[PDB]
Parts: sequence; C-alpha cells; structure tokens
Amino acid sequence: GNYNYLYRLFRKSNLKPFERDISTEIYQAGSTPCNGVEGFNCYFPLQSYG
Amino acid sequence: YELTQPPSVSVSPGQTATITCSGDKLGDKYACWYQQRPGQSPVLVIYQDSKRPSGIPERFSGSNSGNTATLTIGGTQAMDEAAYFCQAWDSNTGVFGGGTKLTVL
Amino acid sequence: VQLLESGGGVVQPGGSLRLSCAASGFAFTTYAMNWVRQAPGRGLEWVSAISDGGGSAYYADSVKGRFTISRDNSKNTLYLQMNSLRAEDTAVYYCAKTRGRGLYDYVWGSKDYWGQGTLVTVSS
Amino acid sequence: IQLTQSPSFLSASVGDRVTITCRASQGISSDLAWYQQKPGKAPNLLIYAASTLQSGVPSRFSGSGSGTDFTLTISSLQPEDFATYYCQQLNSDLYTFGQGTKLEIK
Amino acid sequence: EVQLVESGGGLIQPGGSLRLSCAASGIIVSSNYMTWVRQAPGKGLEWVSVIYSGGSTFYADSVKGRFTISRDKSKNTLYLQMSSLRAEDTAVYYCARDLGPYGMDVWGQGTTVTVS
Amino acid sequence: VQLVESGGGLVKPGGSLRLSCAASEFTFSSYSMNWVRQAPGKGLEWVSSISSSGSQIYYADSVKGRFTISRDNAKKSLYLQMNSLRVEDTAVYYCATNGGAHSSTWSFYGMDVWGQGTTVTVSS
Amino acid sequence: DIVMTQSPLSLPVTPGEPASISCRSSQSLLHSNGYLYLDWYLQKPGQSPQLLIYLGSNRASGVPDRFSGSGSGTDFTLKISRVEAEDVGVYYCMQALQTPGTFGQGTRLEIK
Repeated sequence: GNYNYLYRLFRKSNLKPFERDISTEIYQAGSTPCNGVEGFNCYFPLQSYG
Repeated sequence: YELTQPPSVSVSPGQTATITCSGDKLGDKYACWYQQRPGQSPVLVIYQDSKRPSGIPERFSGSNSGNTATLTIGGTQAMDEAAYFCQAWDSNTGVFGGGTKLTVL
Repeated sequence: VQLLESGGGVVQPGGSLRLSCAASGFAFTTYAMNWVRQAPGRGLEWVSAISDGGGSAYYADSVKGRFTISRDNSKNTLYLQMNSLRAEDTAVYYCAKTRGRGLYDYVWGSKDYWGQGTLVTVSS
Repeated sequence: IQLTQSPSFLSASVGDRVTITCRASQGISSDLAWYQQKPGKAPNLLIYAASTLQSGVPSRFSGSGSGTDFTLTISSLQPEDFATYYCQQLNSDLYTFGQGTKLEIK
Repeated sequence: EVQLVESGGGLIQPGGSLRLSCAASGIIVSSNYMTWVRQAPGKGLEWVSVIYSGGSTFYADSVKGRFTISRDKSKNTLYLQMSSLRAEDTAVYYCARDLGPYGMDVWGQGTTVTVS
Repeated sequence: VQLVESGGGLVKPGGSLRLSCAASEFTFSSYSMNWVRQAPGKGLEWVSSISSSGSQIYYADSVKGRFTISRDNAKKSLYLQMNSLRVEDTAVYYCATNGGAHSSTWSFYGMDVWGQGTTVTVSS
Repeated sequence: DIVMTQSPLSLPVTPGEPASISCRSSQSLLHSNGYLYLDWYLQKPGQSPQLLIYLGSNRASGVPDRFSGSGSGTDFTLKISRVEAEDVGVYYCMQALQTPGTFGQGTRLEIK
C-alpha cells in the first residue's frame, strides 16, 4: 500500500470551486463530543490510499 | 559569542569612571549599554558605540575599538551606583555582557 | 502494519551510530512517532518523539543535544542520531507510533503500535 | 467489481478451525468488511479493513489477506457462531457484497 | 445508545407510491453518510442509495429514476421516496451509517415491504 | 508606548504558561519586540525577538522548541507561549521594544521601552 | 518531573482469580481537556508492549474485555476480571500530560 497519498473523506462542509482543505481536526461523526480525542464518532478527515 | 565585563569597579563621587567590555573582534560591531539601578528596570544610555540617547546627560561617554568596548562617566555622582550591561548583536542573537557594578562612596 | 527497526549492534564507548525505523501498512504522514529504550531488565524509559512533518524535536535530558531524530516522509522511515554514547544507553530500542492523528492526542503520549526492537550495545 | 465467496454452504462442529473465503476478482488490497448476520437479523462488523478487529468483537475472530486474496478465519467455533457471513467492498461506489456463506453448527 | 428506528413500509400495489422513515438517536443524520440497503426474501444484502454529509445523493442502477432519498434536519430523520414500485421491490430495508474504510457500524431493525 | 505585562504565576516544572505585554498606544506596530528575562540573583537574558510585521522570529539557543512568541498589532498585544517550563526558567521577564523594523536593522537600535516585569516561578 | 509509583511491586495471582493493579501519580493528571492522561501497558515476557488502557478508564482496539481502568486525579487502578495463563508479564503506567514521559517500574502478574 502506498500510504503517502490521502483524501479528505470525513468532512461535513461541501467545498467551493478550487478550495484547499489542510486542517488536522477530530471529525465528530454525530452528537458525541470529540474533545480533542480520537475514538468512536471521532475519526480523522484524511484517509490514506492503499 | 560572549561579552566579558569585570564583575565590579568603584570610584569616589565626583571622579571619572571607566568600565570595559571585551569581545572577539568587538570593534566591528554595535554595542549598547544599559543602567540597572537596584530594584529598577534598565534604561538605555549608550548605543551605536558613540551616540547618546535623548534624555541622558553628556557625561555618559562610550567608545569602541578593537576588542574592547568602553564607557566613560566623568563627574560621577551618587545615582551612578548601578549595574551596567554592555550589549551587542551578532548573527541576530541578543547576547548580554556580564554586567559591571559601579559603586560610589 | 510493520515497524522494522534497522541498524544497531556493538558500538564503541563514545562512538557513533544511527538507527532506522522503516514503517509500512499505515499513513505515517499524519502520525507522530516515539522512541523508547529499555536497558537490560531495567524497564521501559522514554527517549524521543516527533511531529507529523518533523521540526518538533522532543528529547529527554539524558539525550539533550547528544541525540537528534528525523523522518523520511517520502520513504516512510524514522531515524535517530547518536553521538558520544555512554554505557547507560546500552539497550533495546523501540520505535512506536502515537495512537492517532489529531491534536491533544499528544505526540509524546499514547503509543498504539510497537516494533520488534534492536539491541544497541556499547562495549569494547 | 464482482466479489465471490467460496463455498456457499459450510458445516463444522464446535472447536473446528474455519476459513471462509471471499475472493476479490480484480484486487483492491484493503477494502473488506466482514458482515455476520444471524438468520433474519441485523448484520454487524467483524473485521474492518480486512485485518483489524472491530471493537467489541470477541478475540476468536480473525481476518487475513491483502490484494486479490482474502479470508475469514475463526480460531475456535461456538454453538452460536452459525450465521450468514458477508464480505463487502469498502471505499467503493456501489458497495458490492458477496453472495453469502451460511456456516452451520452441524 | 446509537439506535435507528424505521417505519413507512407495507403492502402496496405495483407501481404505487410509498415512503420510508428512519429516526436517529445519537447520530446526527445531517452530517453523516446514510445508506439504504435492501434484502429480498431468500436473498442477501444489496445497496440502494446514499446521501452524502454535504447533501449529495446517490442511487443504484436498479434504483435510478424510481426512488428518491430525503432527509430532515429538524427531526434528525432519513426518508426514501418510494415510487413506480415493481414486483422486485419486495424486500426488507435497513438504514446504515457509512464511514468509508469503517464498515456499517450501526444498523436499523428493518421494515418489510411487500408488492401485490 | 506604555507597556504592562501579565501572566506570571506559580507553576510546577514542565507546566504551561502564556505571558503577555499589552501596549497603550497603537505605535506598538512600529516596534520590534524582544523578551528579556531577569534572574532573581543575576542580570538579564535575551529570550526571543519578533519583527514589526512578525515574520522574523528568533529564539535563544536554550529556549527554541519550547517558547512561541507572537504578537497582534491590531490588538496592541505581545504574547509568549511558555511550554515545558523547566527548572531554571524562574525569573522576571521584560518586554522591550527595539524600534528597528526588521532583524537586519536591530543592531542600529537598542531596547528602549521596558514594561513592569512579571514574576514567573517554577518549583515543585 | 512526574514521578509515578506502582502498587504493589508484585501480584502473583492464580488464573481465574481477579486482580487489581494501582499506580498513583505525584501530580494531578486530570483535565488537559477533561480526561485522565494515564495510560496502561503490558509487556509480556520476551516481546514488546502494546496499549492496554488509555485515558485512565478506556481501552484500545481489540483488548480483552476483562481489562478495565478506574480512578481520578492521582490514584488509578487497573481491574482484570479474570486472570489467566496469557496474562503473565509486567504492567506499566504512564503520565501523558507533560513532555517528560515517565513509566512505572514494573509489576508482574504471574501464576504462583
């Protein structure tokens, strides 16, 4: 797996024509508060390509 | 880079004081001097090795040549009893001298 | 996920060495890394950690200046600079990745996956 | 893409080592999810990313394979370990499943 | 804790109209990938639709032109507009939450839809 | 300008602080700031420095990787992130303006306007 | 520095019995954001550790259900529901709050 290239799958906002996301936040997947901690309903925007 | 100042020197009131500052090829650089009276934030008294800031009496005379930076205080009075820090800039690095304490009797 | 640690062996008291943590099976591009040592029968003790893209070079006192770390974000490898090695660093060295990839998941904190470890012996 | 499980009807007694195979026709190498479905019930994740244990799944369930080959391995069967087992294409557009393998506590 | 509950299916004449509902507790529907999944009697699971967290929609080849997926942010609920119903639409449908590399982590109980 | 600092308090080694140095006027924008700490028993140490625009940031050798100087000319404030507060960081810190717009002109000036220092203490 | 002490130094416990391991921090490890930054590790004999308990009370992927953590502020306890023959080895705690990362000294759960 070449895990050098990634893709922001985890994001709620749709992007505007030519927009570049580069943030490293904890994607909240629901109402469960993430509070800067990775886990259930708390994943990460980027998804490494296999 | 280090600047070497004698730990302390003293003269009687009304005399002329002389405090030295040593550095490697220090006469090629700009040196600032500051006055720290005990319990007080320091005040700039000499910069650019020859010029005297606004608000300072002319008896604060400083000069630089070779490897020594010197400050001269003619007619020293009571409140010249203070810590004196020779300052210099080298490669964007603020490096302070040892700090010579001047004592008046 | 594999954490292959390379290098290591018998080095001279005061000599030099450099260690390689070749990682695979995961991103490593947004993950922090840790270096953990264990002298023989003396317990896991910390050494180092790095951020996602280097720059953040975090060291213990005993490795102040004497050790430095780096990563090859293109080739997905972790490195470890050594100088003037003393006898207290004779140990097996683990490179370990942080859990995770967000902030407040401290780059010097939880260590999810560990390697197999290589022995670094300082003697003559 | 076409996913094929092999074979459909499978039987073993308690304690046997089982290897349920979902074979990827093209080769995707990380996109598998193992779906166990009690007869007439709601499926559940077993192994996601084809090798990692999804949280709360008991440690008797394992997955292996990468690329074109993929397998489900159960180290020690239980009398309740009978179900219909699905494989799914992750990171896809149609989320293609397999036909389904019905393990039987026989 | 994370529960999906479904309603709206039932016996409906061929070609008729219908709608499903899927209330969600815990998960916000308006920011997660929700999918519709079908299971015909005597058959396995099969995909129907997905509506993206941004609001983009998707349906299967056997679904395009017939069904529509719809949502509500006020009630945190998922809907499926059911229309032009043929005999092959007789199945049980569940609502699941899509996380890409992570599998369908939560599921619904399912509702039986019959065509006659 | 007229300078006032804040933020110094009792913390234990390794803790976090965030000092400040607020300005009275908006002439703050024209001054390159310096952080200078004064030991309880010795004189002064240069800690860091920042340009008028804030794009020319330098640190002392003993403090890089720990502190993070930043400013806000529209907020007329100067900050100093204070992480891994460590055994010899107990001191009184002075915020002093240089006047020179960029690091290339710092040698032509001196630190003229000092605010009242803020006492920082680290101890167990 | 955060110097952490484990309690006790050894816990030889027969398999099938329950076991608790306690390690108390010198300082407070609570609420960097609202959690307890103490992590629990098991170094099984001859091989490398992996996480058992993170954030004081929670566990990582794939951990046996018998493990659980408890305690707040300075006192923290690991709770093994049923010791077995694969549980042998040293247990470590770590403070995950300040940069100097210190581990425990190592208490083995063994079979006596």
